[PDB]
Amino acid sequence: ITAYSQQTRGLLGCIITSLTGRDKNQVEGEVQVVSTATQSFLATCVNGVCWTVYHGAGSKTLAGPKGPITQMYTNVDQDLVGWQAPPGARSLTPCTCGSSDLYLVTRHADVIPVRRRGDSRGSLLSPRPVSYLKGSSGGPLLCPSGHAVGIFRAAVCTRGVAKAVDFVPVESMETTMRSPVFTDNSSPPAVPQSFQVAHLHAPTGSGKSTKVPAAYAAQGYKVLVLNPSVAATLGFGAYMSKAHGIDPNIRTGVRTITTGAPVTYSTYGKFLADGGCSGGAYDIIICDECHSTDSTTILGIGTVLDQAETAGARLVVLATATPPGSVTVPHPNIEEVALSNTGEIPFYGKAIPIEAIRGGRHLIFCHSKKKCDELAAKLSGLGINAVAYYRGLDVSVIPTIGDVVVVATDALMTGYTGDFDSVIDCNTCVTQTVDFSLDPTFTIETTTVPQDAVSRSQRRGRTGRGRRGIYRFVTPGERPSGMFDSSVLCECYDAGCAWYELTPAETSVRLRAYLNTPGLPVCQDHLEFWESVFTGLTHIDAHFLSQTKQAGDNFPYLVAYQATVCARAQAPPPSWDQMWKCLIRLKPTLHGPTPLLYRLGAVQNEVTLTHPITKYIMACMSADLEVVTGSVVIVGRIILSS
Amino acid sequence: ITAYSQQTRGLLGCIITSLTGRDKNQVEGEVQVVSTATQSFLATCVNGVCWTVYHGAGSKTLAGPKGPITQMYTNVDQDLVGWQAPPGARSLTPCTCGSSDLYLVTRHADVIPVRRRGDSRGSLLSPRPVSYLKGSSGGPLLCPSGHAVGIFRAAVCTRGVAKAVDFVPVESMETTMRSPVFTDNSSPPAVPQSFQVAHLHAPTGSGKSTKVPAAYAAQGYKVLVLNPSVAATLGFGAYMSKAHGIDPNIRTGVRTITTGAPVTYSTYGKFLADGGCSGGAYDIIICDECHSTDSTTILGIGTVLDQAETAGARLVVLATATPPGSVTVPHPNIEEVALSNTGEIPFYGKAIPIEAIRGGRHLIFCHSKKKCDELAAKLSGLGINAVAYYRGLDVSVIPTIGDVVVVATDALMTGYTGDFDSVIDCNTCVTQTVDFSLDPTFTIETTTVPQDAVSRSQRRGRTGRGRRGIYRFVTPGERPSGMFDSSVLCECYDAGCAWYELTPAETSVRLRAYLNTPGLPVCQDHLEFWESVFTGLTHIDAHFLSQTKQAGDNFPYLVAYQATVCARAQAPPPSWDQMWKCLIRLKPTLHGPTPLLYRLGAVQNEVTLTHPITKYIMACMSADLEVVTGSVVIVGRIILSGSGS
Ligand SMILES: Nc1cccc2cn[nH]c12
Repeated sequence: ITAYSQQTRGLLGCIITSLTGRDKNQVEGEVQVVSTATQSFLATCVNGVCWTVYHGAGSKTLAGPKGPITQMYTNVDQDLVGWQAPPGARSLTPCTCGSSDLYLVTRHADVIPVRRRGDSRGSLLSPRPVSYLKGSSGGPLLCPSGHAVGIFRAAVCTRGVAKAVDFVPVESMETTMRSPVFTDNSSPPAVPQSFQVAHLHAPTGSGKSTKVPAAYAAQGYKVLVLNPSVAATLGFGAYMSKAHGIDPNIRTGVRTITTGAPVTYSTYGKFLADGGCSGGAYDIIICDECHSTDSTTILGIGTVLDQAETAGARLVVLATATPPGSVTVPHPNIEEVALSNTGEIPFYGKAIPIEAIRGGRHLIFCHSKKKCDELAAKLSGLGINAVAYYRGLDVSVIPTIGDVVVVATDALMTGYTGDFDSVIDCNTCVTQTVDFSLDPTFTIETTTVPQDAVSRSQRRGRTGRGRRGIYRFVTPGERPSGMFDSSVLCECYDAGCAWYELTPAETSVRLRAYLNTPGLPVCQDHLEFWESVFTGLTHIDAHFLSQTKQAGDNFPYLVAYQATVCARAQAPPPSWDQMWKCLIRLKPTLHGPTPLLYRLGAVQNEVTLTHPITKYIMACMSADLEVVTGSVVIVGRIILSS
Repeated sequence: ITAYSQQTRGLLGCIITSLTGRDKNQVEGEVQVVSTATQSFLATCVNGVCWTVYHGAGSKTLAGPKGPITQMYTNVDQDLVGWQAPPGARSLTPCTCGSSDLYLVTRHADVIPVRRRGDSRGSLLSPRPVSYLKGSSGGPLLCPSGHAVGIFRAAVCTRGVAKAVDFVPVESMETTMRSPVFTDNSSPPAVPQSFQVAHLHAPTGSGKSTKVPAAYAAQGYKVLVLNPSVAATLGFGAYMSKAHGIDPNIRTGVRTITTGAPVTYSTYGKFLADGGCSGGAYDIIICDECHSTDSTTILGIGTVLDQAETAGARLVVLATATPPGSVTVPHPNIEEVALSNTGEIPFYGKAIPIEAIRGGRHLIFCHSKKKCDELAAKLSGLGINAVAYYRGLDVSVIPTIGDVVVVATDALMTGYTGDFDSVIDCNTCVTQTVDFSLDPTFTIETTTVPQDAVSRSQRRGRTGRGRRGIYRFVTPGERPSGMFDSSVLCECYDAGCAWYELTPAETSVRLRAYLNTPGLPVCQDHLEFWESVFTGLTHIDAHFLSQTKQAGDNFPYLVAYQATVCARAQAPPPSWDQMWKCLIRLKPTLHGPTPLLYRLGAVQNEVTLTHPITKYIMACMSADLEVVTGSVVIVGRIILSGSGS
């Protein structure tokens, strides 16, 4: 086997073709070079199906001869998507009597020898920089006779150097082919004789956590409904009294009510604080909004999946309206209008006409609190009754009745339950991302990114609830849904340690149950890595943890812990911004460089790497770390010949 | 002073406008958000001129109402370009009363306060990560009255955090509108009465290396001609004694001839090996190919400029056909044919048709050693006479002579002087960049990037010399000419230590003369930093140095030094790549983690950071480090407030 590449499109063609969805050029080759606006990667045809990775393609259509081809297969768990190959497209054929000598074809048309080590793994005969494999996701692993064994999806790394590859095996594709593309998940399942995890995909208004738990209780079962929102959990208790004549148990941090009833509503956080499942307590457990990828929900759901069976439950329902891989569809009640540039109010490069928001109750989503304060002011500058809401502020600042423009972050989503006449959406969110930067250890960085379909649908769903609404937007873009960053795993161990008195080992068991359960949001498996680093964080200063807990910023454990190390070396923190405010009083005694454990923000002080905890975390970085490497458009091909 | 942004084009419109060069949207506001295909940055209108940074725009045209607007001003040394603003567009105007409280407008419409600290520097009241400043190049620094003080060009960094900003002062924009828009430099300068540096920009064949120095020696001056290429240098000497009747002195490694004549032809390397200017010797030094950004040339030219006046010369001539900022333009003898996907031979995503290269003598430029060998091994399969040439092979592997298709890297253009029927250009090359990555120290990475105007020009220029030629290519366009990376500064210090017995302080004096001389290729001024690193690299093993020098690969001092530190700790090298072959002998005795000094490639072994030299280099990374932050197209704007703050 040998290979070379042929480019068939340039920038301009690729953008035009991506907008229209019409690709006229004939699909030749078996390995295609594909591209979205943000990324380029590979697609491989097998058994008449053009396959690639979910983390590159998302749920996007493939531009084709008669216009956009919508995906025939999507499996977020296998990181696999497929489109029916356009008429007259070659296919590699599956490899059955497989060799251990495989060849990986990259986007540079290189043919890299790989030695197979298991269903999904292969060692590179000669290790290479991970940068060299990027853009080759979705290309084939070939057995010696040129038949397909799988498609490449991730490199396995030691300190930035790829030594092994992870792939989606051909058999998994055949399983996905023989799976039903359409499955009915809209009705509540019947309670089985032995334990089952089941999925409920249904709009908000189906009664996922009002009607369906009502109905279960009527058949004699005890039901626990978990929700990420306090305001929503509290609110179910009133509604269920009015609407179904059940006064349920309510468990939040701010407020608990035990009536002895057969239905309990809890936060995930309060469920965690109470130590998880009581044996005997519940028959069914409904995990509502299980699309939610915040650390408390993930840890919470992970706890239910580890413990439920053994505490006597027979049914776990994983419930959401926006499951992984779902796409934003029209809402009959909601008119959608792109923002233009003619308007009095500037808003993320577009404009809001004052007429759109003068009078009425309206919600404008902003990515940051700084922008909420900004817009809430510029709107009082024009005589609108505006109010900012974000983490920290009390929800009471939002008037329950009367005109208002609420300028809010996603904190709104758990603080406040009401709806609005309209929603205006900046279409972006602030996210955290881990870089394995080895300078000295890892970095957690905050970025602004394009929203995904879950965020778009949750934001838009603040209007149109049983009455007509308007959704105005800055951009129609929408990144793939149902994935989250390894930094969310870090947060889970952080919270396990800071709040729920979980050991890292204990936290691993729960997260492992989450990862290994299909049909939930997905993430790189880095449990060992993160467990290993929290295990060495011993003897934290109780007093520092206390302040970082109460200040309520992110990574209270890792921050407090760095504080601890700095304070025991009478040394300053990475910097004097608010992150390290738990240390302001000790300032005048603190001198020299910072013994840096990791980077959670800008580091303005000089640093030393000689602290034994820094050396422990640096040793932790030698772990195997699996990293990944408008219509989708074919921009070239890789022609295959030994 | 407050600001907000307006987006006026998306991706599709932006590509269409960059190709047509026609933009009808009217130009509102003072501060435009502009884009190329690869980057995005700012551009600020002052006094009817729309200004931005050379490192962003290159010599590119701006899309305007009637079509592409050519640049009116191009000053590579100030990193400043300017297009005549369309009629009716708003401009800012200079600050009148000299405030020191400044405001930087970023591409995000943030306004950050800056304290003026010099003609072109100002410190950030709140130090910020450089990432937040990227793409704000070309933005204004405003005084409190909203008037223009300069444009932002770079951030001064300690360990990744911006603490100061560098800007092009509004004076330098007056200094620029107060001069002619066209200059000559097409003629050899007359010899002045006292020392002067002059530029000569003339086509190849002008006889810039043959005809002009003969003239100067006719007037009875001693002249030295420095060239990067040993082949070109022997070729000028051999050409002189024939078509000119002077047997010039020749100085090269392979061949040195002292005839006593008043013309001398040398490479920059032999000149450096000779200890530069031997006082009293020459009146005129011609520095040919002063566009070359190889380390030997930069160091030679720098030596000439530091030493020539004090050694009694009256004229230094900086000579090239492709000066910084120069655009490629059609050559009347050469027809340029875009390759397509149709052809028997796959070539960088495109294809070359056989008919196009079967008869005659042709040159195919490929980016690497391995692509040449593959493309030769293939072409000789199809049955053509194909030889590969690249660094480490003999110039004579080429025939003189028969039919031939030579498949070469850029090494060709120092090793070999002949030309061809057609040239096929992949239009990419290999470059080294440094990354201040703190993992633990710095990284020198090799990447394959798009060629620049100089490279296209010299590659094309191997066809159609006074006859006819065909130039075939994979891609149009160029990145800007006349800029080189900080890694090249590192190479000069390395070469100074390894080959030319220069201490780092001495190397700094030569490179400083080069940076400070205008009209030469430019680079970020990282002299103090690199000097510090090399000053700490003491007691190198002479045997390892001698092997890395002879093997001919890059950074032989940095490699030998890492090898030295490893051998002395009985530790393994970072990997067992070819780069570390001077340690192969010792492999069985070497154990444990490598004391890593810096990253020159993949590091596969475990690493320890406790070695004293590692810490010393880590400490050097606290130095102030200045980093930079189709038609150009306007894709948005930043509206500044009219009253109050
Ligand atoms: N589709 C996916 C994206 C990112 C990570 C993972 C892990 N399994 N599937 C994944």
